[PDB]
Amino acid sequence: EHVILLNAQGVPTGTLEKYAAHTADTRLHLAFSSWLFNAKGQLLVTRRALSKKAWPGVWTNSVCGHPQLGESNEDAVIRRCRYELGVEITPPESIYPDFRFRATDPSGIVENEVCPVFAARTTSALQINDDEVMDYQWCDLADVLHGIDATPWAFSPWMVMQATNREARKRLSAFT
Amino acid sequence: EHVILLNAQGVPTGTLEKYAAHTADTRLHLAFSSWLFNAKGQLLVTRRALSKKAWPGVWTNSVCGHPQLGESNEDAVIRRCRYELGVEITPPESIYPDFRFRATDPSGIVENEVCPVFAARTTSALQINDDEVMDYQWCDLADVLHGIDATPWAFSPWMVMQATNREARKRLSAFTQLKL
Ligand SMILES: C[C@@H](CO)CCOP(=O)(O)OP(=O)(O)O
Ligand SMILES: C[C@H](CO)CCOP(=O)(O)OP(=O)(O)O
Ligand SMILES: [Mg+2]
Ligand SMILES: [Mg+2]
Ligand SMILES: [Mn+2]
Ligand SMILES: [Mn+2]
Repeated sequence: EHVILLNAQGVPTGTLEKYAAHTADTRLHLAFSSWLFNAKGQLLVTRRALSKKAWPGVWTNSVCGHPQLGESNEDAVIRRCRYELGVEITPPESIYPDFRFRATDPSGIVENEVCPVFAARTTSALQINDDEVMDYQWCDLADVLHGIDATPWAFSPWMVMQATNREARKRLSAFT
Repeated sequence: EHVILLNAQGVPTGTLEKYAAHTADTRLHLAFSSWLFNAKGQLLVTRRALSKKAWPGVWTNSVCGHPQLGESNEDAVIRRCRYELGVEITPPESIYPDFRFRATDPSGIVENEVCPVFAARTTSALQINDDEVMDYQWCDLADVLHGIDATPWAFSPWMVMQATNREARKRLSAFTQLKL
């Protein structure tokens, strides 16, 4: 498994092993972020396993990942939903297509990503992969947004950035 | 290091090495929890280190610990503030002396404690201890209380429980006053 390095423009220029790619000096690459809601309109929020290299133990939006060469964003989402959460989903829909960010985690591990954001509805029950998720909570978007507005530090930095993007917030608010 | 074992009532019966005491079947023991405010009245929120046996990587209030043999709870508070956060404090105030809590953490570790709660002001800069604390933030109490209300599952259960105790909460609020 790998990540896709991107030049100043979003042009793929090569790849790196996924583990070896996230360091104190992580280089720009391709990723995705996805927010999942069940049939009742609840948002799935997850807590990253303690073994994740970047932001271990941190509360975040439902599923995040790294598309592989030749893979569409939507397929990557479906893939990681299955892999991390054993869940089937409806076709992922665009909510923040130009999201990009760089941040540093408490141990100094950096993420540096072009990271289009999506949303989808689950169509099956979760089956948790504890190598990836250590905890999770089905909740009302509205409460999650309040939490994010009041104590952003309690959540991953990119979760906060996405939720406080005016357009992306409107679009998520329509999934409930 | 040890914990002080308490019987079915909060009466001490002996001691037990710290690590070995905290398992999936933790016996009742003495502990403390403290809420620290800077001069400006901001609350110090901290994140437990990933190496903590119980609730690693979790956001919680300022500092918690285990008094040792012959130690006042207040002394214990002063000591862990120094050890965990390197910080000097004013005399800790008792804000919830009867707090008691039992709970299992995300991997099955149990805390079962008599845990009086205190509040105090910091009087020095921080020197965070990375083997204890992996991250922190200085916050306005109102915000913290609003996040706890909106998403309580994102913080330690004992922070939520203490924060929603009416008397405790009013003490916390009193410490938000700016003090030179
Ligand atoms: C209320 C309990 C835990 O919730 C107090 C325990 O404090 P800890 O920090 O977990 O213990 P210690 O500081 O002694 O390692
Ligand atoms: C974190 C960037 C954007 O948020 C995407 C990567 O999310 P990860 O969960 O770290 O991806 P992976 O599951 O492949 O480890
Ligand atoms: Mg992921
Ligand atoms: Mg402690
Ligand atoms: Mn990445
Ligand atoms: Mn204990």
